Amino acid sequence: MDTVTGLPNRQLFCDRLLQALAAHERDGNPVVLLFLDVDNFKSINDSLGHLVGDRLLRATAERIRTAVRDGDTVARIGGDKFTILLNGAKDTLNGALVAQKILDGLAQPFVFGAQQIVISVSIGIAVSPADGETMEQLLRNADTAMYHAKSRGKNNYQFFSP
Repeated sequence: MDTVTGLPNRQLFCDRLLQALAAHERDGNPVVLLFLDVDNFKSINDSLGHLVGDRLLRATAERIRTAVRDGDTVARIGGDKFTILLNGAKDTLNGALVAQKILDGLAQPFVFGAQQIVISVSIGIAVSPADGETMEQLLRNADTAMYHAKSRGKNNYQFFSP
């Protein structure tokens, strides 16, 4: 597992995603991938030090889990990004309602001692199969949507556009 966050390894996430894509390919309960970026993490980690930085990453990972559904998988990547697998997103409007719940949870302050921390977040979303069939295509597409979102603002989300 990821020592910093306690989240599943990249390998386990990978295994989880492959299985979900095999199990859910119906338009009514598709696999949806969210790629989350803690936009201002570097400045925080630099200013406050890695001790606080790691604590923040772990608190962010847990809040993300509280906002997804039991059965979904969350894993860290690239230091300050998180790949979120929605294992059958029926009734979530292709993950949009999950992305909104995450943003609501992450908009709350992270208090470390007397230091209030507010992170800025950007989420890219990719829906199978329209946004990719393979896990690599889905992830890369959610990643692209993420950076697009980040370029246009903060505390936002957007779906990949073919």
